[PDB]
Amino acid sequence: EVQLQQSGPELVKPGASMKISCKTSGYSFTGYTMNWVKQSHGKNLEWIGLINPYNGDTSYNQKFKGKATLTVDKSSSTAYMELLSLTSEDSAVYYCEVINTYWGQGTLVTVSAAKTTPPSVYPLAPGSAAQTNSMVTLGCLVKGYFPEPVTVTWNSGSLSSGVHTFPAVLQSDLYTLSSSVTVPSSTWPSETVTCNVAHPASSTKVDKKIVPR
Amino acid sequence: EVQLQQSGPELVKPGASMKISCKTSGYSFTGYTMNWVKQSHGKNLEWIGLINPYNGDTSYNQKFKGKATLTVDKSSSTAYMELLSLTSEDSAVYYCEVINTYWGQGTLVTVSAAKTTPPSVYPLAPGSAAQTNSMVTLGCLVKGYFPEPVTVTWNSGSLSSGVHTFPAVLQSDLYTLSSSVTVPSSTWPSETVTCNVAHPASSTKVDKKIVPR
Amino acid sequence: LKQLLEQWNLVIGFLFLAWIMLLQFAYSNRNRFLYIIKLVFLWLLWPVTLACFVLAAVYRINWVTGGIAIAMACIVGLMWLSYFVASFRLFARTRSMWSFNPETNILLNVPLRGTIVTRPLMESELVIGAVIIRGHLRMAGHSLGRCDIKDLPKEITVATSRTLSYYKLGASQRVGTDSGFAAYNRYRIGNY
Amino acid sequence: LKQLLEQWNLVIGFLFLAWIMLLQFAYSNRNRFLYIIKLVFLWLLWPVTLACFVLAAVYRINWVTGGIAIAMACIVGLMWLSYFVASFRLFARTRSMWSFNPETNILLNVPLRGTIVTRPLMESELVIGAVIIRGHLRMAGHSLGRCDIKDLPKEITVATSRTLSYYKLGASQRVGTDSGFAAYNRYRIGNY
Amino acid sequence: DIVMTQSPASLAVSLGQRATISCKASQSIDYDGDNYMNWYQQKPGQPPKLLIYTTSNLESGIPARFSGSGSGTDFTLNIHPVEEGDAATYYCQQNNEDPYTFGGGTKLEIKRADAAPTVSIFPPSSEQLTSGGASVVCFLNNFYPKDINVKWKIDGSERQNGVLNSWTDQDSKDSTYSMSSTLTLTKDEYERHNSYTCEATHKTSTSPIVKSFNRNEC
Amino acid sequence: DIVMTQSPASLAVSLGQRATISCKASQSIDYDGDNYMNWYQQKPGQPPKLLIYTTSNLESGIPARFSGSGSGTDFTLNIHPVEEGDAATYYCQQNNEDPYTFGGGTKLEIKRADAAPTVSIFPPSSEQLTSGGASVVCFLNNFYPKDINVKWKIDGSERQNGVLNSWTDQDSKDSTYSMSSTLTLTKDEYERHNSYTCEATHKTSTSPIVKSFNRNEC
Repeated sequence: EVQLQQSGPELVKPGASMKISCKTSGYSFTGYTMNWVKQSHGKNLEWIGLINPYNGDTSYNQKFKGKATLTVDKSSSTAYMELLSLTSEDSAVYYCEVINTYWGQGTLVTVSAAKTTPPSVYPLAPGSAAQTNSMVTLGCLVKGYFPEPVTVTWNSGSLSSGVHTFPAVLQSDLYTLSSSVTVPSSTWPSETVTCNVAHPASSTKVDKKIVPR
Repeated sequence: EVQLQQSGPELVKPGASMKISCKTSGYSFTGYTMNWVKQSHGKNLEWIGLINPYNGDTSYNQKFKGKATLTVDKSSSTAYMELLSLTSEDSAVYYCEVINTYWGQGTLVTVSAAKTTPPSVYPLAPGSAAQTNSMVTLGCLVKGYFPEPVTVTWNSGSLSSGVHTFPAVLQSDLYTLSSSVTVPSSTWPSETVTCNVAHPASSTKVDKKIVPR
Repeated sequence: LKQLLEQWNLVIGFLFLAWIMLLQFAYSNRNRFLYIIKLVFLWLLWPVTLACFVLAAVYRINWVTGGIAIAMACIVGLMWLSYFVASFRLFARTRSMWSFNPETNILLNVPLRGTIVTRPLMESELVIGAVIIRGHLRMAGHSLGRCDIKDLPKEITVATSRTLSYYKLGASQRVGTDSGFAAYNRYRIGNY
Repeated sequence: LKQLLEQWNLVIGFLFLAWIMLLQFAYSNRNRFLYIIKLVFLWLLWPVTLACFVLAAVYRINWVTGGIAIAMACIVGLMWLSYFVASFRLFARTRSMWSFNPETNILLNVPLRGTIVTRPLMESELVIGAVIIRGHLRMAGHSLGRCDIKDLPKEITVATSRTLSYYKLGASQRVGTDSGFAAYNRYRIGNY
Repeated sequence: DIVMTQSPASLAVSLGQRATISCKASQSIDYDGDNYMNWYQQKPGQPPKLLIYTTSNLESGIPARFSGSGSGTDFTLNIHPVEEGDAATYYCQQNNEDPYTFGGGTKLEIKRADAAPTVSIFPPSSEQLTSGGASVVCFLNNFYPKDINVKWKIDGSERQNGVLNSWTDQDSKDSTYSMSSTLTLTKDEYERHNSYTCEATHKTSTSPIVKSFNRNEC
Repeated sequence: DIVMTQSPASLAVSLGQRATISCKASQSIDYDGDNYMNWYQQKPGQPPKLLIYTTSNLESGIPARFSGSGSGTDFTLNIHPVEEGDAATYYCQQNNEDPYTFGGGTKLEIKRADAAPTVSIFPPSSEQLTSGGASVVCFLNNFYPKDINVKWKIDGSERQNGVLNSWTDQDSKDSTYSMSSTLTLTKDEYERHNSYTCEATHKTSTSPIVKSFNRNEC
């Protein structure tokens, strides 16, 4: 019914500024207040400020004052947060909420002098495993990408059951993702199984088929 | 918890008058309006009228004017209805209700000049029938009672299931009742089975055990 | 002397002041002792208004003013004459002194604490709400005294000079431990 | 100098008559036009009462009456100052016409039909009830216009000039065709 | 003064299927746009229970599977996921006009798979024979269809006199029925024929179930 | 700047048993006799949702198993019929003052029967070896409890160097854990060693699971 669509992730250097654009729908734009949260690294909720989209009348706490500007555009049913003088402690998942009920999906803000890199896809297969059990495990190593997120699924989202996805490990400022899926042995080599890797930050999309080796 | 406890069954002759009491509890009296309902033929519902327990203002339907009168006893938290000039068509169950959600048990009023007689209890068993299989049927016949409310229980309520109790029938102005219970051979004649027949109208209670003979 | 009319200025000064006080300190009913008094004042605005117009029909300046004063006095008479007709007819059905109020012709009856509490009701509709604040019941602007949510009546009635309505307790909820909320839905209509 | 000067009796006669009409053929806040007029009469009452005491002071029979009439006038006009200060402070926090009224210094704001509807509020409690009759929404004794139950606002606010309270829609129910019931509970308190 | 009726005098509905019961109000009750109508449910041996008030307000404690609506004169009760426990008589009431009349009721039965009866019989007791009378009683248990033809044939002769038949209501746990058929006679007539037979012809087979005993058997 | 704290850092609760989280406030709130306190729930990869508001008003859509109470400066969240789906982080919020604050967050873990890991070892891919370097990947699936010691050996010699370890969150259906261990090798030091072994030591066995492969097998 009520939506709070986010603009998606972005990467900037220290001292930079940005605007987080939230688009809503499903109800009259004005008449409800808007609230912002930071959720900094780790698992800690926090309050940034409140505004009234009808007429302004903003309110901030004493710690975030001067670090952000909260505004509104009534013509597009949107609300904005302007990030000022971003530093290393500002990396976080920012999002909008209305009445402690509806939340946006999260805008990932990364503050770092780092280069965006595409993933290298290295599919895994149980070569010479010589297994006689009614199960075969296959997977895929996705390495060298930056920044987060990277989306990795199987058979374009068709294969989800039996899939174990691990948190990416950060090494030398690049992320490595691990994923493994177990299927019945009757699936191989007869069926086609592919690993689908998408990394929007680098405009990279890869689709690799796994074969016996 | 709102409760309405009625006086119980009564028997009167044609042309007789009588009072039906209804003792209430669980809530303050002189509060909610009391309504009277007559159920006829065991099928149709009807409406007699209402009485306000605080201010003795009554309102009657149409055909019950001069046929029934309503009154209350505030000190005893008891409501009354008085039945006048009772005839053969006045036999019915009379209920008290408060706001259509709380109903009494029902007072059964019989209008008859017939004599009340005690029941005769005759046990049923497959004597010498050599029925030793998994389906052993035990039962009893109760005859010669009047006007209605004979209750038959098996083993003082121990045999709560497997019991088929039939509606009473009438012959020569007297009532009869049959019932039976299905038991395994493991309980017969290994256990004693007693039919508990209670007939309040004749102040009679008979506890009869079945003998396999 | 000139009729020492300064005395009439003092009388109206005090009479007007009474309304300034009542409408600032005796608002929203609340204390039954302020409400019952407020109802007295309004019953003494028909004889005051009338006296003003009648007096002007005696101490006339000209024929036009006299004629107007008389016509206006006549209208004020017809007001007091309805209040009396309406109040007696309501009393005939509901034998309570609450039938003689200068506000409305509808009474609300809510059973509480072993007795029945009666107050004037401004309008009769399908749904009547009820609010409990810190253990006290408020309905249709009136305070009906102390009542816990668990003890809230399962039935209330509304009476007029023509009909009688019965309202059944519907939904209810507890809010903040002591406070709470409920609503009553009309389920039965009677006559007289 | 030998004049009657009694025409003020017609003026006061009509003023009293106006009050009777307002409390008889209006009274209830059924629409904004009648409500606005009533608020004006409740305002003009201030200088009228004041004038009555002043005249007594000017034409005083003796020094006793003079001293009393003056003291009384000082109180009636001492209160008017208050009516103002309080209204000004409310206005300073908000930005609406309704901030100036003789009844209350608290405002209710309910978003409806693309805009926000504002009315004076004499409550400000933990729980606010709402009733919908035949598609119309009524709250706190005021008619807020047309509103179906399916579109009832999930958030309303109350401004007291010192604090700002936010209320959240709780349970609601339909009670026949296009009628129903709802209630709002405080969820948050902010300060000005 | 106001007639109110229900058309579907009897219903038969399988589990999980929708049941509908209609009612028509003769004088179109309407008070300021609101119609009034109350629906009740009654089980054997008990007072009626209120389900719905003012045409659509579901009584607290009543399962959501019960709903209803209407306008002016036409009102309907809808039970969507009909269950095996929904075997009761339903009624209507106005709650608007002076007499507050009731309409007639409708009876809802539950459909089930066919089943044959278990048959057992008893001889006269010693107490009855001592007293000077006699009786033979036949029980039919746990069958579904109600259409059973019970016969009392003695040495080829059908005995119509002295036979009573009592039926139970539909069982609330398994939707089955039971029957009790009793033959009443005097000792002087009992001690004549040697073989006593009870027969029941059912609708799930072409072979009637027969039980019998000999007076000299016990 | 109003500080709130929760007593437990985390809970370990078996199915069907009651779980409790308590919180204390430095301020009594006491607004017109009413205390304020909101409770929130958050899952991995998702924004939080509100469960309880103003100390005791259950949010719509939230099951009655969640019962909030308390007064003054003492607030408690009671979850009675704990189920397998109740695996989330719970938070507090005062919701009374301009500098609105939140609590630290308490993690709820669910107890379940012990289970051995399934161990599967993958050799380096041709693409990585061609480009230069090798990655040996060891997966441990569906085990409990979480505490497993995973070791790596090169030609029988333990090598703790170059090993990355990523852990999953407790599963929402089977309440199990999974682990992925990756060994990164250079291109030159890979071909000089032929035997690669991984060992998983779990609390459910006195005999660690050992899996291995040889470079010349694939």
